Amino acid sequence: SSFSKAPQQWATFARVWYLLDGKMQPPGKLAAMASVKLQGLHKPVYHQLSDCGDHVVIMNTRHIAFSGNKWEQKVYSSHTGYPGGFRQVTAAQLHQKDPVAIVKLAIYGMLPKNLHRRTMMQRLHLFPDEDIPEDILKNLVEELPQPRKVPRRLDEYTQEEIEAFPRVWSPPEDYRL
Amino acid sequence: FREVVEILDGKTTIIEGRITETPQESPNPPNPTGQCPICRWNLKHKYNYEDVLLLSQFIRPHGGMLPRRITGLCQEEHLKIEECVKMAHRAGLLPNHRPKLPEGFVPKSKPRLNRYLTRWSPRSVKPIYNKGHRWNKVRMPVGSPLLKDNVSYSGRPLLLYH
Amino acid sequence: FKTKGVLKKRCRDCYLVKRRGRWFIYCKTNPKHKQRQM
Amino acid sequence: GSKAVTRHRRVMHFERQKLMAVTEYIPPKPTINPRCLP
Amino acid sequence: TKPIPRPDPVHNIEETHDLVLKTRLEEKGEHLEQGPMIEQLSKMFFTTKHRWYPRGQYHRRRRKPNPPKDR
Amino acid sequence: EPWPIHPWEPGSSRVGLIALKLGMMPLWTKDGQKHVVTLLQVQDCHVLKYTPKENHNGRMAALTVGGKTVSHFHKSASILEFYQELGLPPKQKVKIFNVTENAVIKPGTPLYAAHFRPGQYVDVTAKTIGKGFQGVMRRWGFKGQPATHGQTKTHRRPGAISTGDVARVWPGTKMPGQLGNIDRTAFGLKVWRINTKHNIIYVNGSVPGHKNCLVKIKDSKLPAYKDFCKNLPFPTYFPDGDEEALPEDLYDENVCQPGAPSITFT
Amino acid sequence: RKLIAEGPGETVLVAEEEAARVALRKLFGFTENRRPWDYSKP
Amino acid sequence: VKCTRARRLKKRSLRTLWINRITAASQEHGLKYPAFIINLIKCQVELNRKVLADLAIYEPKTFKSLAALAKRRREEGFAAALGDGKEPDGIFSRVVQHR
Amino acid sequence: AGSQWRLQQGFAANPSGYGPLTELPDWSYADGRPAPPMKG
RNA sequence: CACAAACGCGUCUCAGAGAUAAUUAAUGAUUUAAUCUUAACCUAAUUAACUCAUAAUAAAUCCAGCCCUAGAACAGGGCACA
Ligand SMILES: [Mg+2]
Ligand SMILES: [Mg+2]
Ligand SMILES: [Mg+2]
Ligand SMILES: [Mg+2]
Ligand SMILES: [Mg+2]
Ligand SMILES: [Mg+2]
Ligand SMILES: [Mg+2]
Ligand SMILES: [Mg+2]
Ligand SMILES: [Mg+2]
Ligand SMILES: [Mg+2]
Ligand SMILES: [Mg+2]
Ligand SMILES: [Mg+2]
Ligand SMILES: [Zn+2]
Ligand SMILES: [Zn+2]
Repeated sequence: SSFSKAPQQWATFARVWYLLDGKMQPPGKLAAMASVKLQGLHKPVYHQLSDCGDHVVIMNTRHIAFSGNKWEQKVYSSHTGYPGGFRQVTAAQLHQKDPVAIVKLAIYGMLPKNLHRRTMMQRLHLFPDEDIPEDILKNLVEELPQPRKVPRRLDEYTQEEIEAFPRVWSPPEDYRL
Repeated sequence: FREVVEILDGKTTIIEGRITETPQESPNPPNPTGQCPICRWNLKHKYNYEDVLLLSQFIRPHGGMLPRRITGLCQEEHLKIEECVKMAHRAGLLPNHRPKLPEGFVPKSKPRLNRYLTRWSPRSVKPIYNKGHRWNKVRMPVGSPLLKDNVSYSGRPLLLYH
Repeated sequence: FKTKGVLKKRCRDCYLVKRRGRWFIYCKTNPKHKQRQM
Repeated sequence: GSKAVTRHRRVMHFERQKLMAVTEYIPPKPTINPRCLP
Repeated sequence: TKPIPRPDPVHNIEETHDLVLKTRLEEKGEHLEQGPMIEQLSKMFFTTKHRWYPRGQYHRRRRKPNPPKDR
Repeated sequence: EPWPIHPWEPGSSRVGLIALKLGMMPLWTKDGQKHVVTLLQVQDCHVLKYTPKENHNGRMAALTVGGKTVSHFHKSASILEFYQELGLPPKQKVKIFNVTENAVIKPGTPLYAAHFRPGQYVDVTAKTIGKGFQGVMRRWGFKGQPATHGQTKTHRRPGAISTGDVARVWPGTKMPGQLGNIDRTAFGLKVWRINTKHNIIYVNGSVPGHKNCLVKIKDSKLPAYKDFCKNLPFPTYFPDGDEEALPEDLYDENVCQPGAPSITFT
Repeated sequence: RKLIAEGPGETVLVAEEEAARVALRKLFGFTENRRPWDYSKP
Repeated sequence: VKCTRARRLKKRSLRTLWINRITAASQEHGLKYPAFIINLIKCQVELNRKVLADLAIYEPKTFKSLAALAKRRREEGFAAALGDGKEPDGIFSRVVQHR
Repeated sequence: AGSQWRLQQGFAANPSGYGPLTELPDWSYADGRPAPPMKG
């Protein structure tokens, strides 16, 4: 509380590095909280003119999940400017080409349409897998919780839980499976 | 449970039926007065694709659905569970309920894209290139409409198309 | 094939199957009864 | 300015649309489904 | 809590002439072009390359010489 | 101190050379046809530096090759320092060849025109004859307007350039500009003759670029000619390895030699 | 093993100096949360 | 004209800034802004958005106390709604009249 | 906000309505003598 | 073609992988038969596009003057053999 002016300023406006796991998580729900952190809407000292913005490192990008049939229905359209250079790539094809591109475009879309968008994007780091350089790993402060609870498979369930779950119906002995 | 066994012994084929022990229903259901299984066990409007322990009880080992005349569900819940089983199978749950093919498991393919709450088949939907404007918007359907009657603790309706 | 909006069976051997997101009236005895739902 | 009776369904004024949406029919829903109720 | 890391290493020390060894750690200098320098600054501070470019006389003259200060 | 020589693999690639384009010559084939060959003289090819695979591309390593010798008095300080540490006089054209990891050669190794054998397909990269700021008819081949039917100051104009509704011109619009001074590559050029004494390669067809220019020669990367490096010297041609002098002219099985019985049909 | 003061800084040395300054201020009683000066008529 | 329009819009802009700051400091305590505001009103604590933002920026402990009070009021209301009993009343849910 | 709760409790929809936040005198002299009354 | 060059009417070269829409069959339940499956599992025959292997550029701070097959100017390549 009783700090000098310069250290108090540094502590108040210090930058923070957050971690975000992207395995089995929806891009929209990941990148919404990502955009919140990049803007700095989680700081009571936030202001549009101030440069309050934190770094976010998103890992496990290749293992992303889309709700519904978005993998085959969602498209991304770009144009090279030249005539006949208008391309529309499906979400699955775009993910197979560049895993980072999906989350990158989601964050770019939900970031504000001002000139600060490029500045806050330059503070964003996205990695397809759990391969982060040590120089970045040494900066991480905390890891944000996953926005979606990953459901377990049948084999991931414990045997005691399986026996605890009741059998709703009784199959007949004469039937064949 | 019955099993068909075939024995080949010198140009002779023996086909025999074998009856094994089967698990039975739990002794104490919450609502014994209901004839129908789920809505006598008080699971109506409670299950989902996430609930694998309930979906896996009546399905063939190769992922197939089981006849209603054998299961006993009321028709709405039979359809709901058929949709939920399809959704779970497409999402990637139930890993051991797949046919075993020693030949096709060596030639690996592209990694399985993670998905959930998928309604249609992955190989039957064409990408939407026009996507529509604000007033006329072609939505991506998410989840089955048969699951709109599930209990909503938050109270907000489930967005089936987004 | 014939692309139609309303499909009907022209003989008792036609069968209706949902494939590739559409409906298909397929006939083996008379192949001209092959109809595809647009 | 269109006539009182037309063929193009005569897209309706917003407050009348809201009135129709409010006054849409709501069927009576029982507490327990009587199919496999006793 | 974790202990404070301390990094103290002087690899420029020479047993022959410590007078030259002392200047061996101070004679380090480098000069780059505008483009590479701005790129290095942007990469180091995690910003864009357009912030480091200078401004014209019209904007440099209109800056407040004595801005108000609180506290 | 030679680097270890690795055995040839089917997925391997070979280093190229940088020759000097002398001129054009005729060359007749045993079937009576006449081809035109271009003369590429390997004056001074030396491996300058070697860049590892992971530090260059991650798939294939890079070997840097120098061309014809130039003077020390007109090169920069850094280039002269590099050639001083290398031990060789400065080169004019310095190029990079993408090679596999098993065909790497120690820097400072010379290369000779016998690196290519008679009967092979090579790719030729060079800056074409720069015609400068040329008009649209000579640059893109557009047809002009009629010369004398009343046309006023329009005989060579490009005419319309875009469409009225667009209210702009597309980035792919063809218009007058620079023409010629750009690096082009000719693919699948057959080699008929290898002169060992003067280090000359006779490559079939035209070679992009004016005469007496530096030319980057490499193997053909076309899918039909992908695996012809098997019979060829894999690392490079070492004249000291065989301890046997090659013939002055290495000929193809179809080239009609200057010493020939004046072939007649039967 | 009892925290008496804490301080932020750009580098570790500056942070340690600031922590020492904060501990010194707390010991001497000159703190931002101290009693304001008494301006009254006794 | 722009000066007058922006003088009119300054109140709205600063109110939105205060609301954003109150949110930030609220989800920093794991509480949403609407729930925090309604449960602070239910406790008859009439602190406006400007003062709430001031407390959030300069009084972290006081703001955490306010967030804890608002949360506790929220579980009190939820328990009252679940119970549906006139007799059981929460401690902080009591209403005091004017005096 | 919170207007319906205040209306149910009996207070005004606006905290400025007839509440002690506005009806009471917001300042007084240090001696304790009453301040001049407010125009509102 | 009365310049050493330009030019055609003259000469050289022009490519591998994935991917799909319509449409065929294997296995298999709901609907223990069958049924290519907006049921899964791997499937195989498959248009044009479209991306990717591959190819080109890809050695920073000497530049007064003189040439150039390099060029509007600015730039770029040469000036040790002889
Ligand atoms: Mg009218
Ligand atoms: Mg020219
Ligand atoms: Mg003409
Ligand atoms: Mg005229
Ligand atoms: Mg004329
Ligand atoms: Mg005229
Ligand atoms: Mg326009
Ligand atoms: Mg006002
Ligand atoms: Mg069957
Ligand atoms: Mg059949
Ligand atoms: Mg490429
Ligand atoms: Mg130069
Ligand atoms: Zn039922
Ligand atoms: Zn038929």
